[PDB]
Amino acid sequence: ALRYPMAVGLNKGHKVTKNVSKPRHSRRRGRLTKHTKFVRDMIREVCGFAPYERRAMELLKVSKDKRALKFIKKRVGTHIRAKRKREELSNVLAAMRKAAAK
Amino acid sequence: PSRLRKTRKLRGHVSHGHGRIGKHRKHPGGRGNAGGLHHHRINFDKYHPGYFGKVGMKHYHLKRNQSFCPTVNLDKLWTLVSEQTRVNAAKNKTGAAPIIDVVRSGYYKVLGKGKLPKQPVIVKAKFFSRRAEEKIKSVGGACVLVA
Amino acid sequence: APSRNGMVLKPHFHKDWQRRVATWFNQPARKIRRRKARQAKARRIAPRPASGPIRPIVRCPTVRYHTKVRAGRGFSLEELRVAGIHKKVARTIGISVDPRRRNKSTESLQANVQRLKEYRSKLILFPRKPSAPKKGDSSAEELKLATQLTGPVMPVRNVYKKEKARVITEEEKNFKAFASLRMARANARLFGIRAKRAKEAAEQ
RNA sequence: CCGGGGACAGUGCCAGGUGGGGAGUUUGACUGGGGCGGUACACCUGUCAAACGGUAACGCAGGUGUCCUAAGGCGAGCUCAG
RNA sequence: UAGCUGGUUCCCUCCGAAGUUUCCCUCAGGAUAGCUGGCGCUCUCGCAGACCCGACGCCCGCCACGCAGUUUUAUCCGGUAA
RNA sequence: CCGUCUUGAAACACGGACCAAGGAGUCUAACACGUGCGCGAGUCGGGGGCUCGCACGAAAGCCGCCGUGGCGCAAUGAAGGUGAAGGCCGGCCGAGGUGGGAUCCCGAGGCCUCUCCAGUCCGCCGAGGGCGCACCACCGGCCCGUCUCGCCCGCCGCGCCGG
RNA sequence: CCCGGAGUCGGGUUGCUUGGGAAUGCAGCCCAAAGCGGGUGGUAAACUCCAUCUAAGGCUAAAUACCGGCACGAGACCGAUA
RNA sequence: CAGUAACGGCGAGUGAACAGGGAAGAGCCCAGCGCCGAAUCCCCGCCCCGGGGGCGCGGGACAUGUGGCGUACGGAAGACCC
Ligand SMILES: [Mg+2]
Ligand SMILES: [Mg+2]
Ligand SMILES: [Mg+2]
Ligand SMILES: [Mg+2]
Ligand SMILES: [Mg+2]
Ligand SMILES: [Mg+2]
Ligand SMILES: [Mg+2]
Ligand SMILES: [Mg+2]
Ligand SMILES: [Mg+2]
Ligand SMILES: [Mg+2]
Ligand SMILES: [Mg+2]
Ligand SMILES: [Mg+2]
Ligand SMILES: [Mg+2]
Ligand SMILES: [Mg+2]
Ligand SMILES: [Mg+2]
Ligand SMILES: [Mg+2]
Ligand SMILES: [Mg+2]
Ligand SMILES: [Mg+2]
Ligand SMILES: [Mg+2]
Ligand SMILES: [Mg+2]
Ligand SMILES: [Mg+2]
Ligand SMILES: [Mg+2]
Ligand SMILES: [Mg+2]
Ligand SMILES: [Mg+2]
Ligand SMILES: [Mg+2]
Ligand SMILES: [Mg+2]
Ligand SMILES: [Mg+2]
Ligand SMILES: [Mg+2]
Ligand SMILES: [Mg+2]
Ligand SMILES: [Mg+2]
Repeated sequence: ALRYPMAVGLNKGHKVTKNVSKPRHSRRRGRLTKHTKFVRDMIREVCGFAPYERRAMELLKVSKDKRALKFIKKRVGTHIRAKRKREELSNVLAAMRKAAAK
Repeated sequence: PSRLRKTRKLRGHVSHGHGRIGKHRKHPGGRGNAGGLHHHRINFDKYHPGYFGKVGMKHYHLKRNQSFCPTVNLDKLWTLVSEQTRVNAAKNKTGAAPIIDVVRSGYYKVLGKGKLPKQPVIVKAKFFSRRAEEKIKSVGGACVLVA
Repeated sequence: APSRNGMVLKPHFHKDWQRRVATWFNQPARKIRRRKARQAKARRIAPRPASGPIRPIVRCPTVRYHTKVRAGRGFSLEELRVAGIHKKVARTIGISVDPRRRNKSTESLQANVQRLKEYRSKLILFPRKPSAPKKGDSSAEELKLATQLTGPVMPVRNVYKKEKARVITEEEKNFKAFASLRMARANARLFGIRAKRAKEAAEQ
């Protein structure tokens, strides 16, 4: 006939019927819980910020965010750890600007 | 057996088969493959051309399972089945062709060396040559792909 | 020195090898010692089947070996759930759970549920107190058949189903088999770059 | 404890310098002995060379590591030293 | 470790060398081709007609190929001796 | 006056007073070719397992496509990858042709018997002729890499697509 | 309703190590985390789908090794310079 | 698998893994998060068996966290069914 199941190409393989399952419970390691979110920001308001974070937030006040991305990347090491560190710190400045406008 | 070797015939002759002039020494000329560019150059160029240098692209972690493709030629294709399969297909009034799955016989590609006997056959393989799948259609058969 | 013609050999003997030589002269001694521990274990577990638990049907994992099928480490928890037996009673019955094996397909799920149910109807379960059978088996069943099974428990079949001859229809006769491989090998090769040229031409 | 220094010295890690104090190794070949001198160590012409070719020695006489948008390519017309 | 010294154990039979080419940090060594032996193989002549016996087809004439450190007959080649 | 190295040893070259005993091309691995054997498009259990109770026996036998695997049956390209049938007239045949070619086949003609006449049945020689093995040289053909020229074809995807 | 191991991961750099090749492992030193996160997906990088596992806590028999020890058995081994 | 991918004055040399087949086969435990009137452990003295058991207005450890339940294969608590 037409469209024999073929061993090369885009749609390849032996054409099997997949079952859906409840996933393995180890797949939710490191998903944020409500209670551990509450612990982790009680600590931040009682400990503050590290001096590289406190310096990187100053480069983000003056809209100098390429240099703040390069600075964070120099200190934590990886591009993807830096650009989620930056948007974390930007949510600190966006929250602190809003909380001080009132 | 040590009773059939040259050492038992060379047991009165001083040099023991290695000459008075030259001698039998330890390693006259280096050890192993020493000197293949310098003093054993003529031996490597006369007999092993290509021995020195790099050609082609490196490929780390070659996993030879994912390039497995054993081939069967087209003339050893009816040997994959019994003989009453081939014989009863020739006697058949209705045009029924038997099936030859080469994958259960351990082959993935069919190659087209040879000649087929003149009767239709359905061949199920994973791969075909161009002119292997037109020596099946000319005998009157069909090619079927299996993944 | 190379003499005239021959291979360029590279023998691996530059590394003080005759200090580390494993001879094999205790080979028939250890075929006897192993065999006397099979015979001793098989009479410790006296009707239990001499070879350990039942093992699943497992498809071999590469493109070289995926037509054959073997026995695995054990049954997955999803196979135990729908065969309806607990994961902690099953080793006490001789089933050998494997807790880290996924079930991606359905007919390999069903072939091991079918293996489990066919095993469970086949085994003979003695009671805890032989003076009082609770739920296990009838005492007539435990007498004339309580023998130990030798070899693997229901060993794994390579079943090749025989398809019969048929008539080649006209459209199956007219199937460009080489050409469909070369086009399918070309479409997957050019798939990403045609999609990029499609989305840039949406503007220009 | 009393004085005296004191965010320096110092220590740890990296970088640059110095470093026969110390380490390891090398310190061509041919050659009328070796060294010194030469290069007969890759090439080219004539001779040796014994009228096919081949033919040695630290044999003889010399050359070479370049030069050239023409000193390359065609065509035409010319004739040189004296 | 030694490309260097020294030694390397019974008998008969047959065959029997090389110190030269080319390359090498090569010149007391090796690779390389020559020279040697062994193992064969492919063919040829053929074996010769029991003792016998030159023969037995078509007046003549003829008796396989190939090969050579050789001459002959043709024919080219050379710049030594003189 | 022997061994020795050497162009060259009786040597004013070296070693050797004498006798007994010991005393030097081995074993493993990997290759190459040659030979013997078995099986043969396959071949091989080498690892494991099974078998009265282990004198010999730490042997021997057996397994089954336990053949997993090795090597062999397919090459070529760095790689994506691709991947070995013609000949004769749509039909027949199934690896082409020329030159040589052991052997085998045909064979006109001859070859005898007391004598011819006719015939018969086998033997021997045999000019020529045929089919030609292996191997050799040659010429074509096919597969893969790569060039140069060139025009067609295919479709679920009309493409910087496939052939 | 409840869900997880931090001077750790990771990054840089130096040194050893590895078949590990723009860095396989290990260590020093500096920097130093995150929580739909983190690790891995054998070519450095950005982007994005997908797969895979849950590091920085712990225990565990069997199959495996054995020129020493205790105690045995055997050998195509040696036979008193062995 | 394999003298293979790969390393290598890419020279000499070095050099694994996964799949497949066997031998053997076995799985588990905390911390944390939480609830249980610290429900826990050591020591001593007396009392019954040859450590058990039972006493002590007997000591001490321990809320800077012992025990039970419970660990990524999820778990718990409620109802409901069995
Ligand atoms: Mg010899
Ligand atoms: Mg000698
Ligand atoms: Mg010699
Ligand atoms: Mg010499
Ligand atoms: Mg087992
Ligand atoms: Mg010095
Ligand atoms: Mg010199
Ligand atoms: Mg001459
Ligand atoms: Mg002119
Ligand atoms: Mg020397
Ligand atoms: Mg000498
Ligand atoms: Mg001349
Ligand atoms: Mg003259
Ligand atoms: Mg002399
Ligand atoms: Mg002498
Ligand atoms: Mg003298
Ligand atoms: Mg001397
Ligand atoms: Mg003397
Ligand atoms: Mg003696
Ligand atoms: Mg052989
Ligand atoms: Mg190393
Ligand atoms: Mg990559
Ligand atoms: Mg442990
Ligand atoms: Mg003695
Ligand atoms: Mg004595
Ligand atoms: Mg002694
Ligand atoms: Mg004696
Ligand atoms: Mg191999
Ligand atoms: Mg090494
Ligand atoms: Mg707790």
